[PDB]
Amino acid sequence: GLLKESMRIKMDMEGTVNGHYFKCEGEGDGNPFTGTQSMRIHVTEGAPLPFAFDILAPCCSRTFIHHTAGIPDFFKQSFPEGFTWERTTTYEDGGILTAHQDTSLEGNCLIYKVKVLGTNFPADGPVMKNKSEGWEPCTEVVYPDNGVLCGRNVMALKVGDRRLICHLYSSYKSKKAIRALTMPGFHFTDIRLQMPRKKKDEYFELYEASVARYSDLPEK
Amino acid sequence: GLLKESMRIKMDMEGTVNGHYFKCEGEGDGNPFTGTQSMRIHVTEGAPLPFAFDILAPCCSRTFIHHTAGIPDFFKQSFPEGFTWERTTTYEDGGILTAHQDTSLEGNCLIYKVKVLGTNFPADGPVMKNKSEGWEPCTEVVYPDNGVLCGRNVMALKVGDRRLICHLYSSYKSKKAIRALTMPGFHFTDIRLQMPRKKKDEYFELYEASVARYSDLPEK
Repeated sequence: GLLKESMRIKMDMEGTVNGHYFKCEGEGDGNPFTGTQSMRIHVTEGAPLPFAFDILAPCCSRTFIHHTAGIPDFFKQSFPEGFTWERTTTYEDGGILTAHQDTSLEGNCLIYKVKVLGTNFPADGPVMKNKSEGWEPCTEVVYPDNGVLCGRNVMALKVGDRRLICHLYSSYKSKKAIRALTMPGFHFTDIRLQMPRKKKDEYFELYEASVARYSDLPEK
Repeated sequence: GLLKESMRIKMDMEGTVNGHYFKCEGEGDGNPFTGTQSMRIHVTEGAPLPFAFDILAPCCSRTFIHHTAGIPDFFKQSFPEGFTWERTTTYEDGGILTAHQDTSLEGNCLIYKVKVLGTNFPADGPVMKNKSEGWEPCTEVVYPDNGVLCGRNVMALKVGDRRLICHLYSSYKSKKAIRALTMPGFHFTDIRLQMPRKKKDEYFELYEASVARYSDLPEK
């Protein structure tokens, strides 16, 4: 009963991408049980961003996943203690984006602290030339490994009619004692991450919906 | 028109995995419109296989995909000329499996010719020790690129309670004229590949169901 149908989100992000330093602050809200959320991000240092904020959008919220079919919820179970995650995203045109994140809960507010390091994005690519148009929907593969939740994802950055593919390797670690938590089995998480509004490469708005589920295909 | 509700399948596979040569013959049948199929495979040379046949199972059929939501069917459009596919699968414990396949149609029978080269599989791993228990269901990301259909997939080989992740990079190329074909947009393909029976590392039976679809998540 620690989580409410309306939760606040506060986020602080610090990072360097291809040598450009930046800091971001985010305020957001969402319904963790229907799995929907939104966030407003202001780049407070390093604006205007000289690269596509799309690559930072997936670093900006796992408590807001609608879990179906009785799949245990690693993230909601982790409270009040909270959790962390770490991720590396490899872009097929060379870029690498790694991030570490800490998620805590105070009252009605989820608190996110994010560190980001991105390297080797091609200077002529859509990320550094800031020519991307958001992400396709995606489906993460999620599975346990000795109390750590592992994630594997294929995402597609929209560049006109073309798609730049990247590969996400994630680990989610609970701060709760492993014995007080029931790990899920192998499953999938549909995610649709959208950026409805952006301004001056400094203000961004994100919306996300997520659903944890099993395969829709029947087992013969 | 050219495809029937019941199609037969003949498959010839030749390959070398970690230096072990093998030859396989397969006979199968399925419904291409409901997207279901089964196949009996006999290793006619190199039996018993000293490695898990699971890694060869995805090389053994894209005509049998149920396409929903009006998604154009690249593979069914490609006939009578047929199509090819190329794939490399990288396993997270080092193994690499490359394959090339030719799909043609004669009367009511689909004819597959498969070439396989696998390298760098760890001698102590579940593949070479033949300790795997089939595949989890998966969801391929499928998208167009100048008349070629590109696929990216994350698959999970079951080894007891642990999962060995591999990454599939696929290209599907039609033998039909580029102008004579309607390319699909970005979409997903759910696949469940199962091995109901196996015998002496020499006889294998596969069942597969496939569905092409869009994300179930509404776009806000």
